[PDB]
Amino acid sequence: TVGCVVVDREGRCAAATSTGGLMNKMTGRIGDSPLIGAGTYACDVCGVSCTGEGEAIIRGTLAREVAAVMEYKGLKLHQAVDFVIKHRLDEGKAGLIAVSNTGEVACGFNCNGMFRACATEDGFMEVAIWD
Amino acid sequence: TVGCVVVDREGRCAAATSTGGLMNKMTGRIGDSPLIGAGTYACDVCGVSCTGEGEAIIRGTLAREVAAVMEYKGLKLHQAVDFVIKHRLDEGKAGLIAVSNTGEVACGFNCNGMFRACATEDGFMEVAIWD
Amino acid sequence: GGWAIAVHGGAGVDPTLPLERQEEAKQLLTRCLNLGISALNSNVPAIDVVELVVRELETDPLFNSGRGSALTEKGTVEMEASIMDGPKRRCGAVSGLTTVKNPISLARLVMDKSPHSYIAFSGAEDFARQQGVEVVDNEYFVTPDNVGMLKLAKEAN
Amino acid sequence: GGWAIAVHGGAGVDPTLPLERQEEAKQLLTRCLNLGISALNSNVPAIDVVELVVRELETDPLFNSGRGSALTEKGTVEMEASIMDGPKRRCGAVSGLTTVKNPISLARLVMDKSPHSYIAFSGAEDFARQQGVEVVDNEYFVTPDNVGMLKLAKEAN
Ligand SMILES: N[C@@H](CC(=O)O)C(=O)O
Ligand SMILES: [K+]
Ligand SMILES: [K+]
Ligand SMILES: [K+]
Ligand SMILES: [K+]
Repeated sequence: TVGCVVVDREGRCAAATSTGGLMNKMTGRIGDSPLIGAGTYACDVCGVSCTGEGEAIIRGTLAREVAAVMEYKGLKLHQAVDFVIKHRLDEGKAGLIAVSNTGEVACGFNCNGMFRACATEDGFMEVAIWD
Repeated sequence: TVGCVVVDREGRCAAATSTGGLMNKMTGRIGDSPLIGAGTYACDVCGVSCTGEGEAIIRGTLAREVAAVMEYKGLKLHQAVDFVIKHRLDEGKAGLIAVSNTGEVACGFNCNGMFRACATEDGFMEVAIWD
Repeated sequence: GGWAIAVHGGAGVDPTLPLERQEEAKQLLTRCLNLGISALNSNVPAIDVVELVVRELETDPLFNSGRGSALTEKGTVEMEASIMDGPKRRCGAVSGLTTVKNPISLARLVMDKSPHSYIAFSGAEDFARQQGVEVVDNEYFVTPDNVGMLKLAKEAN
Repeated sequence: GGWAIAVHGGAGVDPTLPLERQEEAKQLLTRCLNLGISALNSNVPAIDVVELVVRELETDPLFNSGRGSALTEKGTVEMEASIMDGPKRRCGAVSGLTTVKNPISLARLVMDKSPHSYIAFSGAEDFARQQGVEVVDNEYFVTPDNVGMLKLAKEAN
């Protein structure tokens, strides 16, 4: 699974996710990646793309949830991300990347690691595997 | 589209939605009905099933929203449904039916009518189309 | 603190609909609700009641699901459905069904008898046969009214 | 008031992955982020940036998408993707792709050039041709690295 979330200079969020799905998956199996609210979501406030165990990301509505906890619990992005990994996963292994409309950027996961990279216009730039 | 939501005596919620989809849809089009979080959702506190304009319910993540505004805004089942309907639809026409874990029941829509029926062991029962 | 149940037959109703067709729809909703009402009285779990009630709604040709489904641009039927169990948030979903008599029960079976949450088109047809569900030719799901509705929809375009 | 961007290549890393493979991965991630960073400095809208960055992630065989996709139980490739634009919450998604060179671009096309949000399997393949996107044989998507991992997976039962 690959993905990319962006907030531009106009404050506009967008997200994109693409995958081959789970190795050895049954013919016609559909994971979280093409499901809006599960593997991918973007609204006024944020842009989110997920990766990991599809079945666990679907039942967790992970991507939408990042936006949900910011709208209703008014959390910050990095918290919303981490709140979501903690309480929506229940033994399922996943991760995600997100931006907010304020130019913030977060990753979060509960796997051993996640191939990710992030940047902001003020000049932040990280590329990571573990952490 | 057809659907049923149920809470039993144990306080357990469940939901089901089934359809032939949208008349004259392109071959292979998928609507909101088989999408967990859009057309169908059930959790600790509720069970929801949506019907109407697939694309609106999908971008709206409708069924998950009823649960979210309950679990995050503390709203009771009836408030939740009115909230999601009036303040989460945006020009799109859809309805839903929902059940709470407390034994409550609720319908809700913004179009001309919704074929529906609900009962509550109180001997409360009703079946409508318009209203 | 006791049971509750709703059923629906879709939002968006034709205002040009006959009084009799409206009673028939009400009859159907009542019958289905009733299966649910009696099931909850015999203490069956909520997850089993949603399935059995939707099975009846799929089998009766009135509403847009199972038999009596809406038609594609091609004039055939492709059905889809999903079910979810609240307590542990368990999920099953199916799309692109062409021969499966009760899509909702296949969804139920994705939940309970597959490692996946969502299986669609051919692979879902193959799952149907592995699970030995009732399958039938596509023509079975096609009703006269839906054929007329499709013509009328193609012309509006 | 500034742009930001992230990019990923899947959670779940080989807990022992060589530094060698780690460098490749970081280099790819860097190259992709760079395309994104440059696009954003030139004021490309966010929805265009996510698409162009994921095409690069799809084309390069390293990660699990496009060429380099994981394999089904049948040892072929079925690809899926989705895309969303925050401001009007506009959606496009595809599943069951077997020939489409860049699934994310087909999803963009679903969103912009179809009345639907989601088209899958044969119907999505047909839409690919209606839209004249690059299509190839399914073999194009299979890497020897992946064929090996399937063999290993099917035995692991
Ligand atoms: N999300 C993908 C797997 C991954 O994220 O690597 C799936 O479950 O199909
Ligand atoms: K039916
Ligand atoms: K399952
Ligand atoms: K790739
Ligand atoms: K569209």
